[PDB]
Amino acid sequence: GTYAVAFRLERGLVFAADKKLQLWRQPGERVFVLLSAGNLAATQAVVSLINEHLSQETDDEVTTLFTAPNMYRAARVVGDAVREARSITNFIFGGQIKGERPRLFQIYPEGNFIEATDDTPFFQIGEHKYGKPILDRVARSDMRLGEAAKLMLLSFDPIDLVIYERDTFDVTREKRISADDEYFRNLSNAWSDALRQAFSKIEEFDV
Amino acid sequence: GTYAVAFRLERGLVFAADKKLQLWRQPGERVFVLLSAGNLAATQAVVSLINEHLSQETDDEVTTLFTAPNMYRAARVVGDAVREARSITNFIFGGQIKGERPRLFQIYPEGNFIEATDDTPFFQIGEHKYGKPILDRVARSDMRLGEAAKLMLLSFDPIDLVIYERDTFDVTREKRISADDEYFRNLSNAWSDALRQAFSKIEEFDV
Ligand code: NA
Ligand code: NA
Repeated sequence: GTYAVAFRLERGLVFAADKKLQLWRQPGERVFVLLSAGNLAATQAVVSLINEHLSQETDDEVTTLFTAPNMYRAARVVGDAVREARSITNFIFGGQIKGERPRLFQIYPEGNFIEATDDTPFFQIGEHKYGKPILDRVARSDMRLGEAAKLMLLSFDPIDLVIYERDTFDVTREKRISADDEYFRNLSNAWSDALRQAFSKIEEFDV
Repeated sequence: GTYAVAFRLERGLVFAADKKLQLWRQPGERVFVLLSAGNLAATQAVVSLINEHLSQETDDEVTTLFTAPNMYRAARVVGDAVREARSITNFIFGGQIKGERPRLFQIYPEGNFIEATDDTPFFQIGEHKYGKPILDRVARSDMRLGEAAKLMLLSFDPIDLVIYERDTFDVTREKRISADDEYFRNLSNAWSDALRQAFSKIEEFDV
């Protein structure tokens, strides 16, 4: 049982999962992040299929993550791996390729996918989609990368956190957040206090 | 797929479910509410077993809802019906019997149960336990019955709502809340606005 979440914003992408977060990169050219909610076998099978084609593909017509000209094509690669791993839950796949905006996708068991938009700028995967009502109401596509990360982190209620900045083509802001992290506890405590105050205000309204 | 929730407070009990809410009453003596999250067959089987003993029991030693001297005994009756309906998800059962405080229970598939306390004053049932993180942070046992109802209603994000006032032994405050209810939409809109403001405040805090 795992939970993972990702946000597409104007300033880039943010990924979080409580391994369940996988990274591919060609410096200055392309970056990809895959989040998994499935069991260990399912995750390893999909990753191994992706890496098999990166490491051993003889046919140059077969698209890999490193030959895909755009993120829609890169998403199809992952979808093929997801569909093909069934012969042995959803995934989240995002990133950026040079000459195109950062893009984010949710991939279903059969390899079909939907893309994140400004209207629906985030995806959740896992058995329980923790804090979906809060994310629906508060998440906005013009948020700073740090804001979005804080909002995502509050929905985890272990945590590997990646912030990807637009047009950098590298993942440097990588972070493991523990349950013993005092910063994360102060944020969570403040959120509880803010929720109680928010409810106290809206108590004004009837039925 | 159903969701139901109930709160035990100083001033009484509140029940809500999106039939999935069942009522028994002897005026001035005892009141009982059962919430179901299961399919229609499972709910009807448990209710029919309860009613069978109320309507046809020949053995006076067999405890029914109307002979139970206290709510712990009443909970065991429901637990017996829940366990026995397996030979054809959790339930929530609460109420009050004369001479005792209002009490609230969560009943598991095998008929065993746990009781609500001031520390843990609510239960949720259903496939997805919507808004559990909000309820955990905001719910308090000293809330007014209307406050608790508003908090519960916001977690539904169809809705049959019962408020039971302590020592009355009747259910008069009964209400069906629609998705087209303009009061409920104003409360939900205000909650969204309050959540965004609450998040804006706590953005101050780092990682
Ligand atoms: Na805005
Ligand atoms: Na209080």
